Amino acid sequence: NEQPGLCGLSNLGFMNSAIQCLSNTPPLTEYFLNDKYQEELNFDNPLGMRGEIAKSYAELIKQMWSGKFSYVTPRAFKTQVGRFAPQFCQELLAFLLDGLHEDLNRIRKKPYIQLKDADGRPDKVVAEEAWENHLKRNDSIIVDIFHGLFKSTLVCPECAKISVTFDPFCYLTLPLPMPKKPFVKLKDCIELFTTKEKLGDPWYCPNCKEHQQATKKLDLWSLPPVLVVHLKRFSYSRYMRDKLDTLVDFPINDLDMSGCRYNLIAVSNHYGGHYTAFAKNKDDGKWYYFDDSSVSTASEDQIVSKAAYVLFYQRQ
Amino acid sequence: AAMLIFVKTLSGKFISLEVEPSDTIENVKAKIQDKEGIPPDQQRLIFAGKRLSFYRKQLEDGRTLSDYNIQKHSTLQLLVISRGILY
Ligand SMILES: [Ca+2]
Ligand SMILES: [Ca+2]
Ligand SMILES: [Ca+2]
Ligand code: NA
Ligand code: NA
Ligand SMILES: [Zn+2]
Repeated sequence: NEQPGLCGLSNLGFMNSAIQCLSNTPPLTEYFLNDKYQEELNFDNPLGMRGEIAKSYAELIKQMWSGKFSYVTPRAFKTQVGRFAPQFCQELLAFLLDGLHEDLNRIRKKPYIQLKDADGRPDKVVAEEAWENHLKRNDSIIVDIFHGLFKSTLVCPECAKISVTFDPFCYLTLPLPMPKKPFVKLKDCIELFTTKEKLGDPWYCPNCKEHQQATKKLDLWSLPPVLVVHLKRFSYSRYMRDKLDTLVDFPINDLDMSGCRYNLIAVSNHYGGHYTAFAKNKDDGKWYYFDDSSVSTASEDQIVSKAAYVLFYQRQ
Repeated sequence: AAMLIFVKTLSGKFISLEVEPSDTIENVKAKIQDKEGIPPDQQRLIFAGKRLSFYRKQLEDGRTLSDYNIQKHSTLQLLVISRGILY
């Protein structure tokens, strides 16, 4: 017997780290612990997993928060992950957020809608339309907790046409400065994320009727209750690049962006490899370090390190 | 309502297809066979859309483009599987 949530996960040869971050996302864990999911399980979803990812996850979370264990061996959950994502490494969180969403998608028969560009209409109008269109096909606890909206501006270099769309997201991938810096504030990576970038991956200009190396500019339009922030430290083998070990200084308290204020609730760490997690336990407010089966107390001063990989932020 | 989509090979080549949202993935592979001669059983189609929203999906036969919310001028990723090697 142990304090609920203070529960490790055995190594079975990113998965445990990602589970510990999601486990310590309070509105997600409360949804499962309060048995809100059984009536929303979606068994027919063409994009889902027959309900099996959300079922397996819910049973794991119930174990980790039962208080009966100091650690569990998540073989049943790993089995469902292997069944629907045999490719499993650092992309597992994206797979899980998408899989949980579709297994719990309240839209059982999805309409097809032809999405449209702004076509010079005001941002507010196009964004509301984009979000309404998103919710016509995607309505779940995962949308409620994690989904936000980008403004995307594409500019064709040849004809100078501007195409604006509003596009949903369920996490952010932030670039780090290149060439490599020893220290950067998270706010600087956010500014880099919203900086114009010429595409390398061209974009089809409907005016030129060619694919063009347009420039793409992202803006954060709407932000979710829980913002998942991935720091892009790695690269494919072909680039032959050392992992960026910049010290990214991220707020523990009061990250401000786009008018919302966020507090850190979990961090996935990567050691160049092996993954661990810091998380704030919702019932005692303290920070803990999760290294597979081992759980130990942590201090806030330990959290910002060069190993930080994914940050979980909850809106104040 | 017919729409223009593109299929990009690992070569970087874009294949332009005229499709209907109701078209099945099998119909899309058939159209790819017409343009490029690759047999459908050797085709793997991935739809990533724009990345940070949905996890990339292997398009499954029996599903329709509608199921994946494929839009006009969306781009599908084509992987040809020949003799156990991807091309
Ligand atoms: Ca505060
Ligand atoms: Ca706000
Ligand atoms: Ca040809
Ligand atoms: Na699926
Ligand atoms: Na900052
Ligand atoms: Zn153009």
